[PDB]
Amino acid sequence: DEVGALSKFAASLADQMRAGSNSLDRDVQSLFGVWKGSAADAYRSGWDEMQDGATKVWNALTDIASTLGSNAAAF
Amino acid sequence: EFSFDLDHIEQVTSRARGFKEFVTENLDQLESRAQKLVQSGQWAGAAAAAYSQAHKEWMDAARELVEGLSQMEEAARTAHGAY
Repeated sequence: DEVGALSKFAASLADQMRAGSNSLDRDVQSLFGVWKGSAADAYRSGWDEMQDGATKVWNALTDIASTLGSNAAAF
Repeated sequence: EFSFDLDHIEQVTSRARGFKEFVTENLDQLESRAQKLVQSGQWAGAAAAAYSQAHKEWMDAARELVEGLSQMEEAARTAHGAY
């Protein structure tokens, strides 16, 4: 049952990370309408790296969630 | 002195920090429960390989997520005068 529980946990966290990431992306992009210069530029590339990390996490969570849900027997 | 725009930057950065904390807390909980299963032997062979692969991906990604946030924080600091 812990296997089913972890599949649901990973899947739920994936859904929340995707939402959170998209929400933050909108917020971050809205700053650049007024914020200009070298710190704005560095912030933009920090966020690009953060969002990239978030995507890779979401993908890994979805993968293990699916494998645990669909191949429950091997676990 | 401290414009609306700088407060806005600080609020967004604060949401990004909340997000990072949320992500690491829950990956921690997942790793802790899953690692028990590998430890007990209930997850062995292909099962362990699958976990190990996903865990490698999210761990390296979590690091990238924190390094990105660190860059955002240094930038926001720079904007506030904390050079």
